[PDB]
Amino acid sequence: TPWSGYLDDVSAKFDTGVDNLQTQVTEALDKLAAKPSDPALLAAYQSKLSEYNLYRNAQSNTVKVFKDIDAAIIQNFR
Amino acid sequence: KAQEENMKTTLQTLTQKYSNANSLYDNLVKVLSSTISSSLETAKSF
Repeated sequence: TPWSGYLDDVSAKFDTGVDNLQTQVTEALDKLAAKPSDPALLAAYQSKLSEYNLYRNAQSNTVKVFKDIDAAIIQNFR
Repeated sequence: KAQEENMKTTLQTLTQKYSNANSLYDNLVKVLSSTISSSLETAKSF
Protein backbone atom coordinates (compact mmCIF):
# COMPACT_ATOMS: atom_id res chain seq x y z
CA THR A 1 0.00 0.00 0.00
CA PRO A 2 1.23 3.53 -0.79
CA TRP A 3 2.45 5.16 2.41
CA SER A 4 1.56 8.80 3.07
CA GLY A 5 2.67 10.96 5.97
CA TYR A 6 0.85 14.07 7.14
CA LEU A 7 2.91 16.30 4.85
CA ASP A 8 2.24 13.81 2.06
CA ASP A 9 -1.42 13.91 3.08
CA VAL A 10 -1.48 17.70 2.72
CA SER A 11 0.20 17.50 -0.68
CA ALA A 12 -2.35 14.90 -1.80
CA LYS A 13 -5.11 17.13 -0.42
CA PHE A 14 -3.92 19.90 -2.73
CA ASP A 15 -3.64 17.49 -5.67
CA THR A 16 -7.21 16.27 -5.14
CA GLY A 17 -8.41 19.82 -4.48
CA VAL A 18 -7.81 20.77 -8.11
CA ASP A 19 -9.53 18.41 -10.52
CA ASN A 20 -7.24 18.42 -13.57
CA LEU A 21 -5.11 21.55 -13.14
CA GLN A 22 -1.99 19.92 -14.58
CA THR A 23 -4.07 18.45 -17.40
CA GLN A 24 -5.99 21.70 -17.91
CA VAL A 25 -2.71 23.58 -18.28
CA THR A 26 -1.51 20.86 -20.65
CA GLU A 27 -4.40 21.24 -23.10
CA ALA A 28 -4.34 25.04 -22.72
CA LEU A 29 -0.67 25.17 -23.71
CA ASP A 30 -1.17 22.63 -26.51
CA LYS A 31 -4.11 24.61 -27.92
CA LEU A 32 -2.13 27.84 -27.80
CA ALA A 33 0.74 26.11 -29.64
CA ALA A 34 -1.19 26.32 -32.93
CA LYS A 35 -3.53 29.31 -32.35
CA PRO A 36 -1.43 31.98 -30.62
CA SER A 37 -3.59 35.10 -31.06
CA ASP A 38 -7.02 33.57 -30.62
CA PRO A 39 -9.25 34.73 -27.75
CA ALA A 40 -10.87 32.54 -25.09
CA LEU A 41 -7.72 30.42 -24.71
CA LEU A 42 -5.11 33.17 -24.42
CA ALA A 43 -7.00 34.58 -21.45
CA ALA A 44 -7.60 30.98 -20.40
CA TYR A 45 -3.87 30.36 -20.86
CA GLN A 46 -2.90 33.21 -18.55
CA SER A 47 -5.56 32.41 -15.95
CA LYS A 48 -4.71 28.70 -15.80
CA LEU A 49 -0.97 29.38 -15.75
CA SER A 50 -1.34 31.84 -12.87
CA GLU A 51 -3.64 29.39 -11.10
CA TYR A 52 -0.98 26.69 -11.44
CA ASN A 53 1.74 29.08 -10.24
CA LEU A 54 -0.19 30.04 -7.10
CA TYR A 55 -1.12 26.39 -6.55
CA ARG A 56 2.51 25.27 -6.63
CA ASN A 57 3.64 28.13 -4.40
CA ALA A 58 0.88 27.40 -1.88
CA GLN A 59 1.75 23.70 -1.81
CA SER A 60 5.46 24.37 -1.32
CA ASN A 61 4.93 26.99 1.39
CA THR A 62 2.41 24.83 3.27
CA VAL A 63 4.65 21.77 3.29
CA LYS A 64 7.60 23.95 4.32
CA VAL A 65 5.78 25.57 7.24
CA PHE A 66 4.44 22.23 8.46
CA LYS A 67 7.97 20.82 8.22
CA ASP A 68 9.21 23.78 10.28
CA ILE A 69 6.60 23.14 12.98
CA ASP A 70 7.37 19.41 13.02
CA ALA A 71 11.13 20.01 13.21
CA ALA A 72 10.60 22.42 16.09
CA ILE A 73 8.56 19.78 17.92
CA ILE A 74 11.14 17.05 17.29
CA GLN A 75 14.09 19.22 18.32
CA ASN A 76 12.17 20.44 21.37
CA PHE A 77 12.08 16.88 22.77
CA ARG A 78 15.60 17.41 24.14
CA LYS B 1 -17.30 74.34 -77.95
CA ALA B 2 -20.02 74.36 -75.28
CA GLN B 3 -20.53 70.64 -75.83
CA GLU B 4 -16.78 70.11 -75.64
CA GLU B 5 -16.46 72.01 -72.38
CA ASN B 6 -19.25 69.80 -71.02
CA MET B 7 -17.22 66.74 -72.03
CA LYS B 8 -14.10 68.30 -70.52
CA THR B 9 -15.85 69.04 -67.22
CA THR B 10 -17.12 65.45 -67.15
CA LEU B 11 -13.51 64.31 -67.50
CA GLN B 12 -12.48 66.80 -64.81
CA THR B 13 -15.08 65.34 -62.45
CA LEU B 14 -13.85 61.80 -63.10
CA THR B 15 -10.22 62.83 -62.55
CA GLN B 16 -11.00 64.92 -59.44
CA LYS B 17 -12.62 61.79 -58.04
CA TYR B 18 -9.00 61.05 -57.04
CA SER B 19 -9.82 63.15 -53.97
CA ASN B 20 -12.98 61.08 -53.55
CA ALA B 21 -11.39 57.62 -53.90
CA ASN B 22 -7.66 57.67 -53.12
CA SER B 23 -8.06 60.24 -50.34
CA LEU B 24 -10.37 57.96 -48.36
CA TYR B 25 -8.48 54.83 -49.42
CA ASP B 26 -5.36 56.30 -47.80
CA ASN B 27 -7.00 56.00 -44.38
CA LEU B 28 -9.12 53.00 -45.33
CA VAL B 29 -5.83 51.10 -45.56
CA LYS B 30 -5.64 51.86 -41.81
CA VAL B 31 -7.60 48.64 -41.17
CA LEU B 32 -4.08 47.34 -40.42
CA SER B 33 -4.75 48.60 -36.90
CA SER B 34 -6.54 45.25 -36.58
CA THR B 35 -3.05 43.74 -36.88
CA ILE B 36 -0.90 46.24 -34.97
CA SER B 37 -3.37 47.14 -32.22
CA SER B 38 -4.27 43.46 -31.85
CA SER B 39 -0.55 42.70 -31.51
CA LEU B 40 -0.12 44.83 -28.39
CA GLU B 41 -2.39 42.28 -26.67
CA THR B 42 0.74 40.34 -25.67
CA ALA B 43 -0.21 41.37 -22.13
CA LYS B 44 -2.68 38.48 -22.41
CA SER B 45 0.44 36.28 -22.45
CA PHE B 46 2.42 38.79 -20.39
